[PDB]
Formats: sequence, structure tokens, C-alpha cells
Amino acid sequence: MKAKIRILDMFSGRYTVLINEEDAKEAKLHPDDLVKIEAGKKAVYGSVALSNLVGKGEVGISRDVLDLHNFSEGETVSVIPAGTPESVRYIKKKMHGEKLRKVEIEAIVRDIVDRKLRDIEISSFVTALEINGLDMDEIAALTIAMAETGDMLDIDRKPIMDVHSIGGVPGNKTNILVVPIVAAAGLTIPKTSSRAITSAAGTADVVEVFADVSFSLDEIKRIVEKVGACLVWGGALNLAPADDITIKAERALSIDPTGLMLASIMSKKYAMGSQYVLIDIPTGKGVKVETVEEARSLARDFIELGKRLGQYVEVAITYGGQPIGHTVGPALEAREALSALMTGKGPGSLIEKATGLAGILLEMGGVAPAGTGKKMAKEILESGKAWEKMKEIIEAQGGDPNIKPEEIPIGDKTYTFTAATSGYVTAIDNRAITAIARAAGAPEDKGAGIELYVKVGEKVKEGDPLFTIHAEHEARLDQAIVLARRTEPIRIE
Amino acid sequence: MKAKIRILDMFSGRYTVLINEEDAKEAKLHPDDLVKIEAGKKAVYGSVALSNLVGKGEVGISRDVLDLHNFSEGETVSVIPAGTPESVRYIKKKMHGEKLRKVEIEAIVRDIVDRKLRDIEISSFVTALEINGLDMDEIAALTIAMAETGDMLDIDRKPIMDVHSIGGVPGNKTNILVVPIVAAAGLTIPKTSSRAITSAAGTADVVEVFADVSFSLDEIKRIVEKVGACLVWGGALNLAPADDITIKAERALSIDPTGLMLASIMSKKYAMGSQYVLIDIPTGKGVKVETVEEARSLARDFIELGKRLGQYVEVAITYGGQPIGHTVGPALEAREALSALMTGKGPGSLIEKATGLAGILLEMGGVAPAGTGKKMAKEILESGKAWEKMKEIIEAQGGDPNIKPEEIPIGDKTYTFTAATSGYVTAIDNRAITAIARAAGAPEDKGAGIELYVKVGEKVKEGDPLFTIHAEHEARLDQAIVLARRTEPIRIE
Repeated sequence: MKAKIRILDMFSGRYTVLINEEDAKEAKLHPDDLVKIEAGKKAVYGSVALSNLVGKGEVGISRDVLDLHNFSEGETVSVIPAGTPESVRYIKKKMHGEKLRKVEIEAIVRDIVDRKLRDIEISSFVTALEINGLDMDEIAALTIAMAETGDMLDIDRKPIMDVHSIGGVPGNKTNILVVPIVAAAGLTIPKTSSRAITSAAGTADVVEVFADVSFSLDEIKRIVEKVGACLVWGGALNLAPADDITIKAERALSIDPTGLMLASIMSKKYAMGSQYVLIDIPTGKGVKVETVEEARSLARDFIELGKRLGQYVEVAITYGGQPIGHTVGPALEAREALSALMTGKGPGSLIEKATGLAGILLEMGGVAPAGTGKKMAKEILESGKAWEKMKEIIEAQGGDPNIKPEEIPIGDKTYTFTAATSGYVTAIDNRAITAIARAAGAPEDKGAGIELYVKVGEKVKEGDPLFTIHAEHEARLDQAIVLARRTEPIRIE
Repeated sequence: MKAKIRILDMFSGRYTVLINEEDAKEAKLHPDDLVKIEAGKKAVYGSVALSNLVGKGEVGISRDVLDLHNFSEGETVSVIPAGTPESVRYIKKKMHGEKLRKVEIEAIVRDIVDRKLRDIEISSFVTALEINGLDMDEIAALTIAMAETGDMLDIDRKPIMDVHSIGGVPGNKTNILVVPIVAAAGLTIPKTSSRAITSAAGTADVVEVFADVSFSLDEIKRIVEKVGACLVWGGALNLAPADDITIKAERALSIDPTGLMLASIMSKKYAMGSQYVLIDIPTGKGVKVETVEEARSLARDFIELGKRLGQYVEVAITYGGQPIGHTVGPALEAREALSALMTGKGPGSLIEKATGLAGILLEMGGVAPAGTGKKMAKEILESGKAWEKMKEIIEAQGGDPNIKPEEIPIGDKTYTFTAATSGYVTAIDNRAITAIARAAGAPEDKGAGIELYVKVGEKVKEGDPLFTIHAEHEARLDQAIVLARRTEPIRIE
């Protein structure tokens, strides 16, 4: 069937195609059906929705489609029904515990990217993986395939370094400190973090506060070529398109298969050509990886995955028991990260890790002799050499290099919690702290967040103030105070 | 977040809720997020889509919502973000192979019915079941749970007799024959079949040809009380709502868990109060249950699940390699079924199968002494008692009891295939035959269908006509013809 394309001012989270009830009847189309719309070489797969808003002869396509495909309104396109994808058979084999040929895996991924496979197919694929699992040969094929289906950036500078944190730890703004520090060494390190969805803040969310996160792949390359490093948001560029789609499925079912995760993390690195990668695995209660033993295995998996991909990889296992620094939430986190870079003096938890992680990278780069990596990082930070590099990144990013950290604005409405009884602080719960911060409105409101005046092992006396809640809106503050009250995140004994 | 409901003329195949870009930002709502909309007692769960269509201060709900919920346009409603359902935790357990507690099973079903669990979650439950299976204890719990959350009809006449064929066989118009015959005996048998989704025709489609198929539960009870039987569509009433929602995922994945299938089939019967259910398992090549050994196993399961539900279940394994009778398609099937009832004579496959199934029900009903049911069924059919009874159903369903079968319309455009060679017919492919019928336009076009002038084992000299294609549009028929030529549904050797 041929109909003229009509743009729709709507975002459904899916490629939505609207078809006339009468016109649809001719094609035998039904709601939620998959139809392939094509004009020239380019074609797109959409999920049918029947509405009378669109007249006979017109096809309605939502704006979601416009981002990756260029279709001009009033354009004539051919809309034809789509058969069930061939890849589904492959999903089934995995479902049955069978190993997957590289060819079978590639087809599944390509469909995921082209959108022939929707939520149902993907949730099933993700579910199958969790129950049955992926062996190492499969993971690598999956990793390479995920990278291949998406845009890849080629950069002249070498060696290229990357740093990653599996996460699950609040206020981990350490990467912001590490990249500036490493670049000063003159190594090239282009970081691409992502905005927070299930967390109070994201590296990208923190960066937006003092700079502009979004950039073109080409623009990203130019910045890296001159600055030597960048701190841009991952979502805008087309890297590992498959990884993000699968994640929606993982977040909903609250399950993260290790094979998919290893593959997903490395897929982005391989695409950008990172040659040396450092992965930080925060191990501890209330963190994604609970024990050292689990981390130790995960580290081995990451290193081996690198060998298959041609990447030299090293992993660091770090504590994830307590939030890093005393600041949680994007506005608060940016001030803390930046003040530390400028001052050269910062919270010990944030400072030691950044230098230490950075140190591992410096040695890998070849810049520093083995065992002196942590120390070299300390000198760069103290020198203020690190701060200048950050200024360069900020200037390149369009941020104001002349900005002052004290100047950044925290939330106007705040409530502070004080200790119920005298004691020593045995533990701090990440989920509760992040949950409270999120209630406070992070990361939608940069101002909102939490500030901790205490750290684990710290002695406390009655009336001492454990943490303060910052909220942009008073209505938000009550919800945060209430959630915080039930949780009693800080424990004293 | 108070808002005035606005109804949008669109069918998304999902409970779509449209929100303003400005309004959504304030509420931290994103595309495809789950939201709970409630007024007074009424509440509904929908997926947020960001739109311009709806002005600020308004929320848009598609027509799908209107079906089960009385929401009036301009109605003032409150909109809050829905959290992840507690049930997903349970889905995970099944994911890990754990047996499911009844409360846990019950929770998943209620959530599935309530629409809290969308496409991603349901697929996982379904994927997990196929991958890990369902225990017999769970199936009864699932089956009862499904029945419990939907409308149930308590019919006064007892005992209540039901007949069901897992089908997969082309041209199965047998049930139409079974119900009238059984009804004549004075037994009560209320059948609610469903329109074809992947078949050329459905019992529901055939019935619509000579009588209205859509009816209310209250309307439905009344006919049975007086008529003693009915042939109405399953879809119109809200019975076992979960079966349909889950079914879409299975069809999409082209899988059918045994535990899920039994619960789905059995759930409807439990709801209607059927006390004596007869299951017909068509075993043969190209039929759902391919082997007799597989079919027998299925039969043991249906009976055991019956005991658990307090129902006397009996299974009859029949042959399904060739299409029943000589007609495929709704217009064609109705004429054949009706002609046989009026005449008391018709094709052997339909009459023998129909009488035998009917006989088992009669024996079950106490109406006949053991071993005498088929003979009695033939007498009722031969007597014409059956045909008289059909007219009572046809009348009450709103059709002319005076309709002359021969009169019923068939497609104007037809093509006939003849024997390429001489020999004996070794086999017929239902999948091929059904595919051709569908291409012709079945079941949307009643006229479309196929007519077989041959049965397996018949000897045909070269040039003998094999089957005839009926279509209501030349375009459809030609497409079918090509398919038919490509297919070669009849094998002679």
C-alpha cells in the first residue's frame, strides 16, 4: 500500500504508525501489528495503531521515527505488512538452552536495532539469557555485534583510554575527577556517561550543571582531538543502539544477566576504539556486586572479554558500601567534584579513589612507572594541572571555564536530620539514601539531593546532624522527609 | 494530578494515555510510563504517550479504555504514576524455577487483568513457563485464578455439558453439529467459540453467517434457559480476561506452554459452570498435537486438571491430517453444517466425528446407556430433532429459522485446480490449504474459501478437479492462486 507520510506530534516510546480504519481494513492490518514502511533504499519498521485522525491515503508516523530515519511530511511511502522475524527461531533455541552461532546472534541484534523485534521478543530474549545464560564465545559475538550495528568513532590519537564503573553506588562522581587528571598526563580519554533513570544522579546529569552534555559523534571527535578528553552524554549518539533497548527490558524485570551486561559495557568501548579500559567494580552491601568473590569473577570475565575484542583490560574492585563523598544529587555532586578539582583538597573517599583509579590508567598508558601511578595522579591534582584540563573540557563543551563552584545553586528548601542517640555509625544504606534523594526530586531538579556530614565508622553524639535534604519544591521535601523517616538510612550503635 | 479526561479517536491496542509535554515534565512522566487513572470507584492503568493533541489540563485516553471502563469525556480524573507491580517479584521466582504459591499465582493474574503488567512483563512470565514449565498444582491454581478474575455465569440448568476441540484442523464445523444434537436430548450445552486468529474460519465466524454472534452474559443465560444451548462468541463477554492478554505473547513467540494452554482452555469452562466437558484432540501431521503419544499425554492432563476443578472431563483423540468435510471458510462451512442438519445427511468426516463426540456427551449426560451414544446421536440427527433445535438457536440468536442453506452466498470469483497426473491422493496439507483460504480473504470475507472434491485415498484420473478457490475480489484470488500453485496442497502417488 502507498500512502503519504504525515508527521505526528507524539512520543510513544515506540515507533507508532497510524493507519486509517478503512485503509487498514483493505490491508487486513490490525492494531499493534508490525508493518514495514519504505520509500527509497531507506525503510523503517513500525507498530500499527488505527486512528481516524489520519485520512484515507495517509500514514501517521510519530516523531520517534524521525530521530534515526529521515522522512519528509507529504512524502509518499509504501506501507506493507511484516511477517514474523526469522530471528525469533534463534531466540527460541536459546530459550531451549542451545548455544548460538555467531550468525544467529547477529540476526537477533540487527532485528533489535531495526525494530522488527519488539518488547515481547526482547523481554523473552533477555529472560532466556537470565535463565539459560551465555557462554564466553557467545558474549563476544554479541559484544562485537552490538557495536557493529551502531555508529563507531575513529580517533587518530593513541593510545585511547577508558574508565568504567558498573555502578550501583551513590554519588560516584569520581569519573569526572579521573578524566581531567588523565588527560593532563596527555593520554586520550573520551568518556560518554548516561543520564540517570533509576539513580539520583548520573555522570551526565552532573556534567550538565557546569557544561553542555549533548554532542555529535563528529563534534565529539573534534573535542577529543584538541582537549584530549571529553565528558559527554552517551544517549544522543548512536552507539550500541541494541544495548539501550535491551536495558528497558532489564530494568522492568529487575534482572541483569551477566553476559548481556558484560557485552553491553564493552560494546560501547569497542565502538569508540578504546584500547585500554579500566573497570571499577564497587563491591559491598547494597551494591550490584555484593561480594569480593563475585567481583573477582566479574573482573576475570571483563579482562577475558577484552582479549577477544583486542582490548587490554584491567579491573579494580572498590568499596560500594557507603555513598561516595558527602554529596548525593546532581547539583550537589557537581559542586563537590568541581571544588575538589579546583582546591585539590576534597573528601577522602572521593579523592583517594579518583587518584587511585586514575593511577591505574596512567600506568596502563605508559606515562608512569609501575607502582607510581597513584602518586603521579596526586601530584597532577595538587598541581592544579588537573583543574586546567577540566577548564579546557568545559570551554570545549561550551561551559563557562570562569565559573565558580561556590556559586552553583543548591536547593532552596532543606530539612536536616540529627542523630536520635549517641553512638558510632555502623552503616549507611544506599538504596534508602538514593530513594530519599529521588523523592526530593533528583535528577529532574538539579537543586535537590542529599548532603551527608557523616561517614561509616564515624563517632556520633546525640543531636549531631547526620544528613540534610535539599529540595527545590516544598511539596517534594515532605515526601522526601517522609521516606527518609521510614528508612532511617543511617545506623548508629 | 487532576485532569479532565478526553477521548481520542484512536485504537492503540493498549490503554494509551496522552499527556501534554508541559504537564508531563511537571509530573516527571515519560513516554510509555505506567500511570494509574482514577475517578471514584473507577480506576484504570495506562501507558503514557507524550502528545500535543491534548491541551494542558487534559489527559487523553484511547477508545480501548472505554470498553471496560465508564469514563465520560470532560470527566475530571486524577492521574498518578504507577510503580512497578509487586507481582514482578513472583515472575522472577518462576524465572528461577521455584514452584509458585497460589497467592503468588493469584497476584500475577490479577495484575495481568488489571493491566499493571504490560507486554514486557507478560512475555517474561510466558517465556519462563515455557522454559521452566508449570507444575500440576500450579496449573489448577492458575486456571482457577484466571476464572475468578473474570465474569462468571451461573446457569440454572444442570448438569451443564461442554465440548471443546483444541483444533488446528481445517474445516472443523463439527461443533455446530454437536451442540444441536446434544441439546435435543434435553441436555444443556452453552458453547462460546472464538473467531479465527490464525485459521481460515472460526466457529464464531460460521455462526455469524446465519445468526448474530455477539451477546451479553445476561442475554446468554436467558437463551440457554429456554433454548437449552447457544453458539455465541467468546470475545464479547469478559471471560477469563487473562487468557487473551497472555495469548498474544504466545502467538507472537509462536510457542504454547502446556501448562498455560490447559489453564487457558479450562479457565473458560470453569467460569461458565460446565460440569461435563468433552475435549477433542485432533492428532496428526500439521495439527497442534502431532502424535498420538503426545495427544494421549495431553488427555491425561486435561482429566486430572478436571478433578482438581471438580469437573468430569473426557477426552477423545481424533484424526486431523485431512481437513474435515470438504469445505474451508465461513460461508462455505455454514452451508455444509446447516445442510447436514436439515438433511440429516452429509460428508462422513463431519457426520461421524460429530455424532461420535455428541454421543460421548449424551452418555455423559445420562441421556444414553453406555455404548449407545453414537447410535442415539444419529437417531436425533436422522430424526431431524437436531435441525429443529438449531433453528431455536438461530432464532434466539436473531436469524431466520427459515433460511435455506443452499441460498447462502459464496464468492463470485472462483478458480479450480485439476489433477496434474493420474493416481491416488496420498495426503493433504491443512497448513497449505488454510493458507490458500486465507489468501482468498477468509475469514474477513465470508464468500472466500476453498472446496475440496477429494479426500485422501481417492483415485483420480488426470484432469479431475481437486479443489476450488472462492474469492470476493479478483486481486485476492489471484494471490491465492499463486500461493495454491506454489503450495501443491494435494499429493498423489
